[PDB]
Amino acid sequence: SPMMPDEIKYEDYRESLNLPDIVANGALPIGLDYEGVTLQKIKLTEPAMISSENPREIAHIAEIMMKEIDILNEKYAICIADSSGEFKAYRHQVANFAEEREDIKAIHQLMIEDLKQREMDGPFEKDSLYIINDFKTFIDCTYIPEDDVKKLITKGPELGLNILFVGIHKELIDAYDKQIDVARKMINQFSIGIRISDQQFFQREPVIKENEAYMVANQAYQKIRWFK
Repeated sequence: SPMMPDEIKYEDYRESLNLPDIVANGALPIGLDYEGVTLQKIKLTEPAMISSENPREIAHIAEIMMKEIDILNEKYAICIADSSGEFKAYRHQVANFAEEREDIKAIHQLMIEDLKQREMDGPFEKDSLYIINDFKTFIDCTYIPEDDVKKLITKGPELGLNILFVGIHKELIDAYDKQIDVARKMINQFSIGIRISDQQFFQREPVIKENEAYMVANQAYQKIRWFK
């Protein structure tokens, strides 16, 4: 009957669980579940939404996501639309980093041109990985049509184009912006850093503590803790 260790540091599990090899095989190792104390992963082969109730937790999410930056760049052309700043520490280590309004607007056109070329000419040698930090502001800069969001989510993965959406839960999942509603209904992979009782879209439920989240997929959830 395994139980969660007092501390679960990324720097230790990286070695004992060979986490760089997890990234090399197409997933981000993010933490352990409370039920089985087994490795939890965000698949880089389908979209995901990663939220937290607290803005300081977004900085930690970014730190864990980007741990194996050399393997990520080996496998992916990475483009980050970061309207908030939590990914700035990696701005020189991705193919494209956009933080100004006009540069974020250009990411919309880039994503569509990327998807189009992959459909016409076939997937590129490296997959494309778009990380959108603050989808609400991304929408404010791009006015990306809901049908463009739909086609990127539905067609992208089979063509080698993937998107990860990161943000505050009330600005990312429980917002009612049209494109957010479309994304949350089509995506089947979530890490939610807030009580299910404290959110709208999805025994007294305990408080969500530091680094804790619910992994949500297939109409089911599991409480986890992200690596430290």
